[PDB]
Amino acid sequence: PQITLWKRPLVTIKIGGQLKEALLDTGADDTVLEEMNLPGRWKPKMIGGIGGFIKVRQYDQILIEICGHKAIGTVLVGPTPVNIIGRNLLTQIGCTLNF
Amino acid sequence: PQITLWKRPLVTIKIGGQLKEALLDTGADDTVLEEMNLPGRWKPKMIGGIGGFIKVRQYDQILIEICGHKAIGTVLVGPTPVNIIGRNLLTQIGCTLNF
Ligand SMILES: CC[C@H](C)CN(C[C@@H](O)[C@H](Cc1ccccc1)NC(=O)O[C@H]1CO[C@H]2OCC[C@H]21)S(=O)(=O)c1ccc(N)cc1
Repeated sequence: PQITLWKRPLVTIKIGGQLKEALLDTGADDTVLEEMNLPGRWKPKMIGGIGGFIKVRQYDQILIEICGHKAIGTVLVGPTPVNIIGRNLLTQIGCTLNF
Repeated sequence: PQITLWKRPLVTIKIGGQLKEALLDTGADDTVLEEMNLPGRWKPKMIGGIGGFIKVRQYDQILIEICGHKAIGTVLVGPTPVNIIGRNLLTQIGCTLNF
């Protein structure tokens, strides 16, 4: 679809068999989701945003469907203010900016 | 044009007579620029993201040119690590997400 930006570009995602709402965030290199349980191994990492750095759990090769489009990639889980879909997954679903 | 998301969507902007590089960020509600000495009145504001909040100065009806596309609206100024074009101005240049 074509998404205009007069509202937050929020979409429904499916991860770990659970539905959630997430923000399509072209300013995020990485995808960061709010606290949740995901199966499989994980490793501790740090990520920085506008206000500083947070501790997150890095999950690799995670299946995640974004607005009907499938992706498999890295998902960081931690105390982010909102679920954000970053470029590592936006590229997989063929997402571009157009003006 | 069309911008893919393999790399950060950085473009040249013109503000206050200065050329800068800024991120086209669908995840940012409002434009926030690195510290600069704009004239005029302003109002304090705090904006939150990953890591917490930063204090910024809100200027209204600031003219910005983004890739030859003119816009005018709110520009926040503060200690952001990156210049960020937010939705408040991305709408004014006709920018959409497409996949
Ligand atoms: C609450 C939604 C989202 C987190 C808001 N952010 C925009 C977002 O695009 C930032 C914009 C941003 C980019 C780079 C440094 C700091 C902020 N990106 C970001 O935090 O991404 C992180 C996850 O991937 C990594 O790549 C970038 C940092 C990591 S923000 O910077 O904090 C922001 C909040 C309010 C306004 N008006 C303008 C910007």
